[PDB]
Amino acid sequence: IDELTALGGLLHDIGKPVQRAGLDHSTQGARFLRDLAENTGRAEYELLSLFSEFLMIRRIKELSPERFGLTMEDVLNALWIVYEADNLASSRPLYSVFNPGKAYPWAELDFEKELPVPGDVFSIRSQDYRELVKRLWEELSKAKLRSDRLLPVLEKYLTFVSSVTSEGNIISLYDHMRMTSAIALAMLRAGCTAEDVRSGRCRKEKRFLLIEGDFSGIQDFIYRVSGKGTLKYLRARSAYLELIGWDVVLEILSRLGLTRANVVFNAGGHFMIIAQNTPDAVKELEEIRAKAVEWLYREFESDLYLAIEWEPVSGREFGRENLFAEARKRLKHKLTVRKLKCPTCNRLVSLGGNLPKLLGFGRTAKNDAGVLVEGPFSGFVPYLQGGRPVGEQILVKNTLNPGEIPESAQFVPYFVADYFKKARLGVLRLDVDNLGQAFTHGFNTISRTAAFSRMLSLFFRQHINYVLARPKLRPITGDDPARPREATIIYSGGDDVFVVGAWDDVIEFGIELRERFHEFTQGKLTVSAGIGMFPDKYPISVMAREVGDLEDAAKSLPGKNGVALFDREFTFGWDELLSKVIEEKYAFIYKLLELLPTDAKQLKTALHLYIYRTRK
Ligand SMILES: Nc1ncnc2c1ncn2[C@H]1C[C@H](O)[C@@H](COP(=O)(O)OP(=O)(O)OP(=O)(O)O)O1
Ligand SMILES: Nc1ncnc2c1ncn2[C@H]1C[C@H](O)[C@@H](COP(=O)(O)OP(=O)(O)OP(=O)(O)O)O1
Ligand SMILES: [Mg+2]
Repeated sequence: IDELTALGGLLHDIGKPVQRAGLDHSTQGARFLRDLAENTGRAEYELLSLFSEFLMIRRIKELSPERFGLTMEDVLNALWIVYEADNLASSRPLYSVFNPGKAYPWAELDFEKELPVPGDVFSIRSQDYRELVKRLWEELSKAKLRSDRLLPVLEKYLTFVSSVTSEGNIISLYDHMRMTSAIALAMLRAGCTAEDVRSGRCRKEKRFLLIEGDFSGIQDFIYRVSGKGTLKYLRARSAYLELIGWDVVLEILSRLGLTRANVVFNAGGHFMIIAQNTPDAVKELEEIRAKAVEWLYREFESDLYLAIEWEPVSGREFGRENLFAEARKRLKHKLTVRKLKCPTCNRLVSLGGNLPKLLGFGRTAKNDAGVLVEGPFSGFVPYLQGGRPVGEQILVKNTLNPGEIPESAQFVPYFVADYFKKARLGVLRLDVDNLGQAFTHGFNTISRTAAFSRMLSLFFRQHINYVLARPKLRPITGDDPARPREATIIYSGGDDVFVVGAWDDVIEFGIELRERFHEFTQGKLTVSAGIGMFPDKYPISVMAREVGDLEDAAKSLPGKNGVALFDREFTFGWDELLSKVIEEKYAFIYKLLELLPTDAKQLKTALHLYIYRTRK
């Protein structure tokens, strides 16, 4: 009955593409799960097809729910739980979060290295929905009937499919189904019966927890070593953090009996989970929140803290009736007051050169052989581009197919940008401006939040890799031979980016990337950046701190929309740098400096640029 509800909410809308291909959605999607049921040899799909189908009690009859382990009682419970989980989560396209008059063509979420590139209103033919169903069906046929494996098939085919073919629909059908699923699996963990649902009690009783966790002291976790620490360490030190993070999230999910579908987003080392508000959950988090802080202390004392708060909410606090934004307000407040009170250094060195051949990590007991690096509750075991995955959960890298992974192993797909090139260093720090304001008052429901939250991570977990290996702007470096950015990434996640490389590509790249960010957000968000330049061997910690000081400069600017490149206090706009510093003004220049306002600034730097393009 838990799984039934997991996949039930997951598959309730499955016939949208099936009706939108001409094979309602409740009548079509159901044949689909019956066809698939009588075409693979698992009737489970036959019983699940009923969630789409919704006479009732005699269609639950015709199928004999007890051939699994399911009382006709249990089955009606999940049919209503899921019904209203669909209502809580609240030949056309899926419009964009940012611009609601541009829209994309249904593309796949794992074909071509890309899946964006939308355009003015193009409304989708049946032929399109017919090759989609051609796939989905195959991957449905070959998948295990279990969330961890069913989620990424839906993620894969339905990301760029509209959950309701209303116009300006920002919510993809995959963010609908997950939320529907997230919410169902928790009602059920929160003991809603059909009696409660009908009475509208899963809609005013505060039956859910909105669990939220957010890391602090990351800057001082990731950046704190001196000479001892190559790019091989900084990357795996950054990787170990995601792993701490995953280890908290997967443990929360272990112990509250949930799915990855409940993970609204987990971006930046900041996470949101939807959960049953019960007292054995609250008393189960208290023990995660407490065990994991104890552990982050004993192993880093105060350098790294993870604050986890939770705020019980009602079903109508997923939507607006502005109630979601409020719950998040008290939870962000709650969250805020929750902070302010060498063998690892070496296990991470092995990792940073394994990193180029790594395909995942198995997640196991800390006392399990293979373990390279341990998190609060679990050990991790690098799954290598040679060997065989080895965990109860396997955090698989950059891809939504499990492939050569064992069954008894929750497939956990996780995206990370790692472009990396296999007289100074060029260091970028970039952070999307005021973004935690866009999330409260632009997205003020739980699905839009997940919707929006998922495109950002996409941009910083994937798209960013493509400006690195497919760069266009090059006014300093020059077009010449089509070559990628001479760079590595240390972190690209949340809304924060830290890239090292060739002094010049980095300057161009913060720009080109801000550029994409500009297009990809259609002007709707901004980024400020530090860029600094450094000799060779220097306290990474100090390259952090100084480039941080630059962005802090760029950030203390009014309107917050530029870069503070030159360590000097003379920042410019993304296209004030490009238009006037570079496209206009950029021994004689050497003496110019020794001699001694909007233009004097843009001249000041242009010369600094000119210089830097030539020394040696
Ligand atoms: N996994 C990672 N690997 C490498 N660098 C990271 C990683 N995650 C985050 N960062 C960076 C990007 C963010 O700007 C920064 C967040 O800083 P943090 O140490 O949390 O203090 P802060 O002053 O920015 O605010 P707060 O402590 O309240 O979150 O850490
Ligand atoms: N991929 C994502 N999904 C969901 N939320 C995200 C994502 N990335 C970032 N966030 C949210 C969570 C954080 O509270 C916030 C981080 O933004 P950050 O740049 O640190 O501060 P801010 O943008 O809110 O204001 P400012 O940058 O001006 O201090 O954005
Ligand atoms: Mg940030």
